[PDB]
Amino acid sequence: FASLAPRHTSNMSGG
Amino acid sequence: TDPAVRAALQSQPSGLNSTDDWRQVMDRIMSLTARNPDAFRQQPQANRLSAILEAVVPARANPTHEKVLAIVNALAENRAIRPDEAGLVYDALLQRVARYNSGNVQTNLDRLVGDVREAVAQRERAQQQGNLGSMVALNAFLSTQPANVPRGQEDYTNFVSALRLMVTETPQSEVYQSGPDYFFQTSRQGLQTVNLSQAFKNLQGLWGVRAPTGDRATVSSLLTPNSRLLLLLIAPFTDSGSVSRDTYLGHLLTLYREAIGQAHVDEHTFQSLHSLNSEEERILRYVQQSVSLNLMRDGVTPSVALDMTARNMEPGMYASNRPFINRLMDYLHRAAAVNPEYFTNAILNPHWLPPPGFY
Amino acid sequence: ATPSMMPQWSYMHISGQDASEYLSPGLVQFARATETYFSLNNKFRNPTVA
Amino acid sequence: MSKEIPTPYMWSYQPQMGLAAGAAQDYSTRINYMSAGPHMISRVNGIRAHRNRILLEQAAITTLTIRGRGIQLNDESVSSSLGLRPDGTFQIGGAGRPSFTPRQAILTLQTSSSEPRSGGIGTLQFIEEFVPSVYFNPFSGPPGHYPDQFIPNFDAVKDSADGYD
Repeated sequence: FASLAPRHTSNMSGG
Repeated sequence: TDPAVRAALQSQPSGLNSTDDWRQVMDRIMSLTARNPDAFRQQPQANRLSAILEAVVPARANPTHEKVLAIVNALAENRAIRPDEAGLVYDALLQRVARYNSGNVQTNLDRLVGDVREAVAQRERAQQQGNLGSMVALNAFLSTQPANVPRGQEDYTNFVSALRLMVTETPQSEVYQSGPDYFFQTSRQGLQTVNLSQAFKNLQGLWGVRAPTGDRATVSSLLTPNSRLLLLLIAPFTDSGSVSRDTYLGHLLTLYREAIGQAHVDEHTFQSLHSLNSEEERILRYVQQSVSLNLMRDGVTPSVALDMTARNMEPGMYASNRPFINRLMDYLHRAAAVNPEYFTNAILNPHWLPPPGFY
Repeated sequence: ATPSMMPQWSYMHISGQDASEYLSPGLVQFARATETYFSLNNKFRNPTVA
Repeated sequence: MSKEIPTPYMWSYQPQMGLAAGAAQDYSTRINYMSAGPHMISRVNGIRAHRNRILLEQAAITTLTIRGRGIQLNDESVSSSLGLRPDGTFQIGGAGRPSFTPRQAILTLQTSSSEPRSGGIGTLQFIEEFVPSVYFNPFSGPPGHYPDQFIPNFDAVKDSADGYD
């Protein structure tokens, strides 16, 4: 894996 | 077709099994041929008579056209003229002979067809043998080059002999001179052309002093890429120990030799015991169908059903397959006597095969 | 994945090491130290390879 | 330019026939250093030499449940379920369980062509075989010794294919 990168909760209230 | 100008000719001016080869015709007309005797004894009259009339008194022929065409074809296959020029020059030579003909001319013509046949064969084998012209050019160039190197001499002359061997051992390679230089093409219509004069001029200064300096890439830029190609082309030649090792030139040669080696090598490497015959399967399916039909629409007993099936068989096939049919009938008989469920299943289900041990 | 033109690219910073790789380490340190008031990271090219 | 560090030649593919069309020097990737001094000019020449070394070398050296065809299929030989066959009496209604016979169905499904081909080249093999070729000393021989493959209008057997017939 990792040979893939481009090499160079929301609810109601949760403030 | 064929390169032998005699053969590649004689296909053009010749019949097929005429009286040009009198012996074969005379053998076939009497009885002598063994492949198919009595063939000639039963042809129509005219034909027979005509051959015979031809056979006893042969008819003379004029071979001028054959010989002239042979020599013309020899010229064509030897790049003396273009094929259109061949069509023209055939008539040209024919007129030339016809307006000066004599027995001496015919004799010289036979001599000439022999000579051109030999010439074509020699040209082909020489073209596949090594192309002496390249060798001559290379020797001239080497005479132009000096034979003395102040720093190191054994490696230089060893390399020179290696180059000589390379140009000799691979035909189709070209050595020549176009401008004030000599070159080396590895093949006609081929890439990889090495400026031999420039390569030698550059390499003159690297023969006997690059051994101690091979470890540091301080002088490695002195090798012009053309000379690098020149060295690469001689990797298969100049085997180990020919050029003193631990030398930059020697190191490159050894590396290239090892590489090419692994490659060619790798490349040449590259990359229920009894079951029934269709006829017996047909017989089995017929037996199943007949026994099932009798047992289901006539209500007869299984033994009588088996008996009734047997008789209604084609006598030729029944006699031909007497053992297998007999064994199958006995097996089905004892199965129906012992295990009715198994018998009914095996007589009613297609895709059934006799179990091993029935053999 | 084109070894033929890889060197001709890496020299023009088309594909290759990143900006903070090929630079002299001293220059990278200097750029980090004076990033706030005299920018330098915009001067140099930084390649991205899919 | 220089007969020692030459810009490489890049082949052109003809998809349709499978042969390789004429090639040419690469003309889309040249570097314009005409505004540089000897330092960078030597550096660029060295880079092109490195590229040529990479090309030459590369070219020369580097040349139950069978998968079925992407969706595996199971395989059964004695899976025969409906043992009845319609004789004069029976009357078999709708039926059918599709099962691949081991030898007949599968082998008949995976046989190759009757006789192998002899012609052009596909795309992948063309990419693997026709790398850009570096021509070192261009056209240095006598007439007839030049690489004729480069001219697209040149036919191998009949030389110099006259365009427009």
